[PDB]
Amino acid sequence: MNTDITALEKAQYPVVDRNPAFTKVVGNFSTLDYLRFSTITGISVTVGYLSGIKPGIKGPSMVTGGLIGLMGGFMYAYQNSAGRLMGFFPNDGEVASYQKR
Amino acid sequence: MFNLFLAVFPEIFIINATFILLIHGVVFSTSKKYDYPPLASNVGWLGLLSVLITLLLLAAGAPLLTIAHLFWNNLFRRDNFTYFCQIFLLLSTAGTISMCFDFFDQERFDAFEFIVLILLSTCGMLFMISAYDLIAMYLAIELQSLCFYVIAASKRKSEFSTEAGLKYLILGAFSSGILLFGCSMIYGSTGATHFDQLAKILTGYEITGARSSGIFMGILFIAVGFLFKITAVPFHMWAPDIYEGSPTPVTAFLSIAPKISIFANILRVFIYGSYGATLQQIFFFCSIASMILGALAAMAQTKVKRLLAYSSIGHVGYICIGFSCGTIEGIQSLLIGIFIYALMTMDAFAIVLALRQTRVKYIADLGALAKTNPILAITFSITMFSYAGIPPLAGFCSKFYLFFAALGCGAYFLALVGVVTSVIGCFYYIRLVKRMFFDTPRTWILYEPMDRNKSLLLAMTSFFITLFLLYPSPLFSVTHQMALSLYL
Amino acid sequence: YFNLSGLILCPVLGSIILLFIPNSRIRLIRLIGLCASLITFLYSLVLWIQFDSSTAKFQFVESLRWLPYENINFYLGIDGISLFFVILTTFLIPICILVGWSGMRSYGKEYIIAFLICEFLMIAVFCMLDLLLFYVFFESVLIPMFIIIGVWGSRQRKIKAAYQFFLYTLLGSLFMLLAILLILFQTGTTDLQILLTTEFSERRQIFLWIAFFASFAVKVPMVPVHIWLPEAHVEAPTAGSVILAGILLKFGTYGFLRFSIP
Amino acid sequence: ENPEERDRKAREHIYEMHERCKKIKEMWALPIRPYGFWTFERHNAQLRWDPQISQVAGRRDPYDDLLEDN
Amino acid sequence: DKGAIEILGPYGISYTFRRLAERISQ
Amino acid sequence: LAQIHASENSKSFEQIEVERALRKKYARKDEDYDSMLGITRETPPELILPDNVLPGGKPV
Amino acid sequence: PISATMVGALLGLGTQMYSNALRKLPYMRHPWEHVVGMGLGAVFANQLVKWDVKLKEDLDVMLAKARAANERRYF
Amino acid sequence: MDLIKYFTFSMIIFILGIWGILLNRRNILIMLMSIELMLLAVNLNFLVFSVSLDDMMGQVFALLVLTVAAAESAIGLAIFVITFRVRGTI
Amino acid sequence: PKVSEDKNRNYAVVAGVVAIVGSIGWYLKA
Amino acid sequence: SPTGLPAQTLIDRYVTVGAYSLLRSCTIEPECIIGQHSILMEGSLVETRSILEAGSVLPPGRRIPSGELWGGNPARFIRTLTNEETLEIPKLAVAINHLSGDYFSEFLPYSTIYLEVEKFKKSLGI
Amino acid sequence: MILSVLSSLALVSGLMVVRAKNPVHSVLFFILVFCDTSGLLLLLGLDFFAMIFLVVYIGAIAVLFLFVVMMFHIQIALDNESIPLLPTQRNTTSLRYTVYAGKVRSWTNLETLGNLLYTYYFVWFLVSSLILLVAMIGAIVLTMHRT
Ligand SMILES: CCCCCCCCCCC(CCCCCCCCCC)(CO[C@H]1O[C@@H](CO)[C@H](O[C@@H]2O[C@@H](CO)[C@H](O)[C@@H](O)[C@@H]2O)[C@@H](O)[C@@H]1O)CO[C@H]1O[C@@H](CO)[C@H](O[C@@H]2O[C@@H](CO)[C@H](O)[C@@H](O)[C@@H]2O)[C@@H](O)[C@H]1O
Ligand SMILES: CCCCC/C=C/C/C=C\C/C=C/C/C=C/CCCC(=O)O[C@H](COC(=O)CCCCCCCCCCCCCCCCC)COP(=O)(O)O[C@H]1[C@H](O)[C@H](O)[C@@H](O)[C@H](O)[C@H]1O
Ligand SMILES: CCCCCCCCCCCCCCCCCC(=O)O[C@@H](COC(=O)CCCCCCCCCCCCCCC)COP(=O)(O)OCC[N+](C)(C)C
Ligand SMILES: CCCCCCCCCCCCCCCCCCCC(=O)O[C@H](COC(=O)CCCCCCCCCCCCCC)COP(=O)(O)OCCN
Repeated sequence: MNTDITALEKAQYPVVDRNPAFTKVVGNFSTLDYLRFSTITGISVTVGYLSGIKPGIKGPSMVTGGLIGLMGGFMYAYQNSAGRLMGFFPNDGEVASYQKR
Repeated sequence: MFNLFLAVFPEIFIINATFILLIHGVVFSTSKKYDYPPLASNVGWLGLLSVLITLLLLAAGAPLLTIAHLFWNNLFRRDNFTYFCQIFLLLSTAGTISMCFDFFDQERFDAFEFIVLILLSTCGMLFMISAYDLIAMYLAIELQSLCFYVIAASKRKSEFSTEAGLKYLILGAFSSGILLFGCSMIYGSTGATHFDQLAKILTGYEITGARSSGIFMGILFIAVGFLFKITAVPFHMWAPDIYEGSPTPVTAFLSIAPKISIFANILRVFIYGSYGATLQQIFFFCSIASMILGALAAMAQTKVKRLLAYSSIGHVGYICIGFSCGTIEGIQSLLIGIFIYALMTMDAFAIVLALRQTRVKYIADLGALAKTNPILAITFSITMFSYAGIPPLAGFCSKFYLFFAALGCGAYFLALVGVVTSVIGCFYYIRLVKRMFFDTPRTWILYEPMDRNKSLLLAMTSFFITLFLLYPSPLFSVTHQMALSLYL
Repeated sequence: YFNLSGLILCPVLGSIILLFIPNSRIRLIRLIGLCASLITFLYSLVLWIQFDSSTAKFQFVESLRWLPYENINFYLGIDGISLFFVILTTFLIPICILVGWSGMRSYGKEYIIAFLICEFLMIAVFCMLDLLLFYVFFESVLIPMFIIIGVWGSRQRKIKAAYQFFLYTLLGSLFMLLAILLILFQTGTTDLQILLTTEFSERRQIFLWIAFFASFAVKVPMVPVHIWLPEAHVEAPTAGSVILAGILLKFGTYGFLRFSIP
Repeated sequence: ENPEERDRKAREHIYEMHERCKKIKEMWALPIRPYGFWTFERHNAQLRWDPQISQVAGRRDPYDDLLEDN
Repeated sequence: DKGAIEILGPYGISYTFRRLAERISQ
Repeated sequence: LAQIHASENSKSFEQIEVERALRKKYARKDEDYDSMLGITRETPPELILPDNVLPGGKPV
Repeated sequence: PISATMVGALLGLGTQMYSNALRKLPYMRHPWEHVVGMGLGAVFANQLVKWDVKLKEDLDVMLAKARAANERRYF
Repeated sequence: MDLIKYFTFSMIIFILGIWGILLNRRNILIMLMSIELMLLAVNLNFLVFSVSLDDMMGQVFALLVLTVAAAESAIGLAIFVITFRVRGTI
Repeated sequence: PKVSEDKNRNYAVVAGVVAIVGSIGWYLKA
Repeated sequence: SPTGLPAQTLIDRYVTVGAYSLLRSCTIEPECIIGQHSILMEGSLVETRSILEAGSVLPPGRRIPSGELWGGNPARFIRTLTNEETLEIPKLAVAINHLSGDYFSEFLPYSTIYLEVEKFKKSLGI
Repeated sequence: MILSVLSSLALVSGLMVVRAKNPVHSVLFFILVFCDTSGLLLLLGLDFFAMIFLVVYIGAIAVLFLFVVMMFHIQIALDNESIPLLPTQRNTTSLRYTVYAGKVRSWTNLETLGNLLYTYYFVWFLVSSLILLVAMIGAIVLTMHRT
């Protein structure tokens, strides 16, 4: 199927590898991305544990909240990394890494 | 290929989270180890968390909303207007979910499918705001309509809830049929369903040579259907009955969320459907009639929820004033009014739900509230005055700027009707404040204190209402930015 | 340096402090309210001292943005006309507090808080140089006075008098607001210094003057709308009558002096 | 207050307020529909997508496939 | 005051809204 | 009547917590959801008083 | 002067004590969440100002584009 | 002239559906079958227009509106079933 | 008795500590 | 109750019950003052805006008319309350409420006695 | 001819639906309405849509309505857009140009629809899926009484 990745609003930062692959975006995760991933996951796990005590299911609610948090945090980190690579977010480190490449 | 879906993570996340919540609830509600736990509060908290996470996904990814716009062109169109409308919609949904937590415990509403259906309706409205086609708009409208029909009759044993659900479904299906006939008549006359094509084909021939009967009829039918959706008179067939019979946490959501998305659709229809200013006349008459009927009907109400319904109708007319005057400063007034009305409605429904634990039904029930809870009476009086439009409060700014927009286009008749309706509304709003503070009833009704969620929501909204005039710049800035982005 | 900001913030702090004080401590509430009123009065007296009496330009001007494009903004300034009104409206409040000293155990904190909010809203009325915000603080006084008339009335008639006063004030208010809107649309701003240098067409002067007269004549009763003043005056606490007769009847005259006549 | 500074501030305020007033009136003069908004790039998306999907089966000229053999 | 000004005022005859708001049930 | 007071004033800490949890769990009821689930939640015997202290000996 | 940090902190403390009052509890029921509310209010006020500046800049850019589009009508 | 007849038939079906919703306010079942008649008329409009204009945007829409009509039938009949149980009458 | 026995509650404590530390780092690193 | 009315002991708003008062199935209407050593037996009604003198006893089924002062061991009519007394009746309840609120701030939500229990247990092992 | 009778019968059936005493007869005529609409669609060449109307309308919705009516109570109760062409076809029929290029490889109404229903407009397809899921969920919560 024919696809197009061009965006209506152009990128305001240098663009490296305009259409990155999934594996490369995942391999571009920085310390901040892992921090926000872990923060979202931990918040979700804690909310699930606290909310499930009254019904009586702490572990099941913990796991459900953990799944929600993992999915949300991973997609947030992927969004940030892809935006940085594609030039929509400040890619201070990306240009430094891929210039010497 | 995976990066083309960067434009739909906020919707993919909420869909998948709703699926996970449904699986969790159905697996553990029908369980023997845990003795069939009533996990409605658990699912509610996890749904609120999911709403907050998709808000984080949507708000942070602002530059990425236009990504792959050519690929997604025929499906939906995302822009600055859609971004802010969707963020506001998620905020309102989160507020409603926060309010309805106490409903699940004191009244023992153990059905977790309520939260799942709310999340699905939220997904439908997210797809509604970004819808740039007649097909997508209709499908999203139907999805949210079904999600609301199901939850309107959630109280199966209640006589009011079943009748309210039946009337809501019949009215909504009839309105959907009218709107859908209008869409068919437009498609059969122009051959196009996309909004860009339907704008290019109608912007030139502004009834300059002749009036296309098919196009005019389709536009009129779409306008009539949308007017049924927002319940603007004489298309308010059963709206007060639906609001009264519906559960109070349900009534809170239908009074806010279905209006933001439908108004977004009406705006994205005005961007192309301005055929000879036909809708401007229809919305002119509808707004005048809505203000007049709401003002004259809310004075003959003794129940709190019917008065809230008629207040909603009157504010819908006040907002449609902005539709009647097509200008950047008219659409901006419309959006400011929508925002302020949504916040006031959330405040009022949180107050009502706070008193609903003691089964409040009549205005006379809240008679000695100034003695038992002398701060809740102050908060409710502030909300009522904000509805009235007293200058110092935040409700005055919306009516002020709407009247300014109305006078800008030169419609002096709208201003006089708005002024008279404002006087009548202020009278029947201060009537409630009279009951709380000035009357001395023989028998008092003592209410139990509310929980933390509604207390925080009331505190934040009351600080917003009183102190909005001091710093109103961000709202005006974002509203002016949204109004301009509707075309460029 | 004594400016108009501190004079307006003093009643604000006075009302905020009493807002979070337990009602059992009746002595502390009265002392703090009286002290705040006296400090505001002394602040006004100091503002009199540094008042230049040789310039027609507005003095002690302060600005705060209201609209994002600076179209309308909080412009505060005093002249030789509104200085004594500010001094009087800050002097009357401590007297009103002292009137209800003995019986304050029954009214509570909401009495002094209402009077302090009244003072805060009336100081800004005489200091505003923006036509629209002069209306915002012009008709914000209704809520505190509505509460004062209704909650602490004498007999059961307090409901009727409050309704009559509120209804007449609304009828004047919105008909003046329409004129303010028409001026804003045509002129482009609502600044008094700009509205006093704009040549209005002869036809529009009569309509705008009549619309302004509609709101002001109610608050300075001429003849046909003087039927709310006696009932509101009689059905009011002793201190409440002082506010209605001492200040609230000076809004119409000041409104005529400041906006209509120029 | 210094008499010179007060008068200078008053005159500057009047002057800048008049300029801002003119700017805001011209702002209000803007029409809701800009001059030829269909000419904008955001409103011209079918002109760039259809050429990319021009050769897809279901959109081809009937004589197109008869000549793609050679 | 008590007569023409009141009857033509806000409550002598302007209280017909009670005879007007209650009719909205139609 | 003295018997229920005697049986209530001599409970241990562990029994008091369990009874408080049960009392909270069965304070409010939802017959609709129970019927939809096909279950019938019944009040535990720890929250049932003997019929000899009820106003007229109410078994149901 | 009046900075966003102090007005935010005051608003956070006020909303915390307002929530406590609305539930018939003492004003300073839980002292730690008062500090939490002060911090959140300060953060929200600072973020609101930072967002307002950018919002005004974007509005100026959009209005410049609209005026440029309108001005071309005269050619 | 065949497009005129195809449009007139569906317009009459739509009018009959509206009449059934209006006239049969006492009965609930007729108020559902009339809605289904209206949906049928609109689907016929979309299909006829798609064939007339030689465009596939009416057939896709007819297929997608079939789902909405069926789901509305399901929800409406469930609501009616629970409605009769409570009040014991229609 | 120097052992916390509830495994599920221990994991919640670990998750809360991780969330607090990550939030602090997020507010500091960016 | 002997009168046939429900025997729930119900006390309405702004009711001051003096010390050493024995209430049994009595119903007290709002804004009443009950004196010390007062005994209200089964099915006795105290009408609103009335004051019962200290040390007064009323047998079952007796009623105190509204707006009157009653006292004595076989409680009898004394006089009729004036307006000032029947309007200061709720002010006494408000003052006692203020005193109770003053007492209310001396106690935290949780006591610290469990630490003493733990210390006592440690002194004996576990 | 065939169009006129196939429309007249459907009009009469719909009129009987909206004006029927016994709801069973109303549902039976409600079936005939779609029975005629399927033939009308077949006259347009939309063979797939007529078969789906038989499958869906009078195969699932009509059966459901019949179930609800029966076991429950059986209780009692032009010149502007497209100006029409006058009958001048003796010469017009001869003026019929056929392009053989579009007939060498012709798609059916089924595969023509499926070519773009699942790839170029798949989001609407998933939205209809979500609507069906909403109907499934709402069927239980409204109507469910176990044991
Ligand atoms: C409801 C309470 C009512 C209180 C309002 C009255 C009290 C007055 C204080 C209002 C207040 C806080 C807003 C409170 C928010 C409410 C809380 C919300 C809920 C919280 C729980 C904003 O007030 C100022 O904000 C300015 C915006 O910058 C605006 O000036 C206009 O801007 C142009 C636009 O571009 C216009 O074009 C132009 O015409 C005006 O120049 C004006 O709004 C006003 O001057 C105080 O100012 C605070 O923000 C800024 C100063 O700017 C300060 O830090 C700044 O940071 C960088 C800028 O990001 C700068 O680089 C940096 O240099 C600077 O140091 C702060 O230290 C503090 O001083
Ligand atoms: C005097 C100067 C200082 C002065 C300042 C002193 C500061 C003291 C230092 C840190 C203060 C920490 C504040 C953080 C507080 C968070 C809220 C406490 C959360 C908490 O209930 O605890 C855990 C929960 O577990 C987590 O789900 C989430 C809990 C994760 C967070 C717990 C991690 C705490 C470790 C903190 C690091 C300590 C490092 C050493 C600190 C001491 C310094 C030596 C216990 O669960 P639980 O099932 O037995 O019971 C809970 C509990 O009863 C209530 O929340 C509910 O009623 C109930 O439903 C149930 O949820
Ligand atoms: C992978 C794709 C998504 C797959 C699922 C999709 C559908 C969603 C379904 C969600 C609902 C079911 C979720 C799993 C339910 C089973 C939960 C579980 O495995 O834990 C068990 C038991 O397993 C455990 O050991 C606890 C595991 C929870 C703690 C695990 C660490 C937290 C993980 C959250 C973040 C990671 C996400 C989950 C791993 C991917 C629950 O513990 P308890 O039975 O209460 O403990 C027994 C003791 N006592 C009854 C006395 C309390
Ligand atoms: C805007 C004008 C300016 C206003 C001032 C703003 C100042 C900044 C905000 C200051 C907030 C200060 C609050 C102090 C922190 C206390 C938070 C503790 C809450 C908590 O512990 O979690 C449980 C409840 O969660 C909760 O209580 C969470 C409640 C959240 C409600 C709203 C959720 C977000 C909705 C989106 C925004 C609202 C709509 C806006 C459009 C408590 O549990 P418990 O022990 O009390 O017992 C069970 C009750 N459930």
